[PDB]
Amino acid sequence: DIISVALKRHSTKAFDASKKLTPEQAEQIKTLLQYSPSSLNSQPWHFIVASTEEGKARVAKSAAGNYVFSERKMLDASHVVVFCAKTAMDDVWLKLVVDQEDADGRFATPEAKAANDKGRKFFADMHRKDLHDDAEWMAKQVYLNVGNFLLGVAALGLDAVPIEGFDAAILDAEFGLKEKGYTSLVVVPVGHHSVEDFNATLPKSRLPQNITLTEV
Amino acid sequence: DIISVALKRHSTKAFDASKKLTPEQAEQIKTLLQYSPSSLNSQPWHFIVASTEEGKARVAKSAAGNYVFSERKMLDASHVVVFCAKTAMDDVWLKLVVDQEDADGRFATPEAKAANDKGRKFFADMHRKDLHDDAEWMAKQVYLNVGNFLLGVAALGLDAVPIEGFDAAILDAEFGLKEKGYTSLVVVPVGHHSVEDFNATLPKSRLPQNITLTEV
Ligand SMILES: Cc1cc2nc3c(=O)[nH]c(=O)nc-3n(C[C@H](O)[C@H](O)[C@H](O)COP(=O)(O)O)c2cc1C
Ligand SMILES: Cc1cc2nc3c(=O)[nH]c(=O)nc-3n(C[C@H](O)[C@H](O)[C@H](O)COP(=O)(O)O)c2cc1C
Repeated sequence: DIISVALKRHSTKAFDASKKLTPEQAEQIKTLLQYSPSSLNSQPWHFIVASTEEGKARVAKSAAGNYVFSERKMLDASHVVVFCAKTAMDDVWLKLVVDQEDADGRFATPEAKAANDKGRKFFADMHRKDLHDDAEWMAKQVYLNVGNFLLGVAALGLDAVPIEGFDAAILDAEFGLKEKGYTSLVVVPVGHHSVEDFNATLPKSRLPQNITLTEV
Repeated sequence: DIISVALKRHSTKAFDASKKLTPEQAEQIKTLLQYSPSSLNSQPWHFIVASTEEGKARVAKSAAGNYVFSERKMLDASHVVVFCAKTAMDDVWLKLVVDQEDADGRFATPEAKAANDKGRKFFADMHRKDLHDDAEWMAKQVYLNVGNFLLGVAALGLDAVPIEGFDAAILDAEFGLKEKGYTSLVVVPVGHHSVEDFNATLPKSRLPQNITLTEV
């Protein structure tokens, strides 16, 4: 059950390089990335899934020097996902979303499709023109995806760790993300922990609900 | 099977107000909120869980103006969670986190505790004093929580919908959040869908991996 998963999962501090995802598992992690929800189904994201040694080494270049402890985790894990946000919400993307919803059969009529599109455009424009927060708004959706993904991979019986400890300017350059309209936010190595993962056996810790939670 | 969960869950558009969470489920959703991961275990969040008629009505004040379509979702669901971020990161919070980690048994020695605290302070200060993005950085952690939560509640067999379509100034005012040091970000009604939930039967739609996902 899912509460067991939530209580037992942890941030892996060291991975066993010999233990690879199965082909089935490697497909499943892609499914999780794709099927996360997002505001307006805006899906303002790109994922880099590095499974080869040379692909993982390219991602690991982002932690060289200043984030050396992140470096090893990225090399040892089986698969390493880089979560990227769009840097701007263009109309081409908005049309791509609504056209895919139509292709998938979500609209009974042209009127329903046009209403969907107009609604999405309205809130997108608000973020960009009035709140001046479109980059942050899209980045929030990517973090939501990360949350979904962490729980998902734990439920599959896999180990992971989310990493903000990397140099996004280096990762961005390595993969030419700026020119493509994306920026890297979180790196998540996935695989199986080694005996050197001291965090596998430490108790979890969270603030008590009497501090963080009000019931009304 | 968490992939089945991810592929079958959906954003509920209409709730059956007579179908309440069980007592155990109401505790389980609180566990999911508490046990989300977060950068540095910073846990920069507060949750309001509305389960009474009075409580839900208070939240539903925020479904005004452009956001009236959210109102029924908030009133008819069994339990409505307001996800809030801290508005600033302070040392008092940082000390609370590390002291809890110590109480839970995460540190073998004084030296280990003091290293943990120093590292957390270093990165927290980088956000607040150098990047000037601590509000955004904290809100990102809250969104991660939401993503964990939506998959969690689906895995419990519960329906939910994440809502950004509410007026956060209205909600903040109603619950006195600003003075308490928090701001409302996402509202998530939880319960069971009705037969008038048109989204329960519509196909799910996502962009193809050939657009969103690069393998290396
Ligand atoms: C967005 C995010 C970024 C994180 N960055 C790092 C990181 O760079 N290195 C690290 O060792 N752990 C990292 N963590 C892991 C957290 O310290 C961990 O999630 C937290 O202490 C709670 O522990 P748990 O994940 O074992 O439940 C990060 C977590 C999140 C959510
Ligand atoms: C952060 C966030 C905010 C959302 N805001 C709303 C909202 O105000 N009202 C609404 O009906 N749905 C809202 N949605 C639901 C999305 O439209 C939905 O997640 C998306 O179309 C994907 O469909 P699914 O959740 O059924 O998989 C929101 C989703 C997210 C993740």
